[PDB]
Amino acid sequence: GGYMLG
Repeated sequence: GGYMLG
């Protein structure tokens, strides 16, 4: 899986 920082 993964993730994003904005």
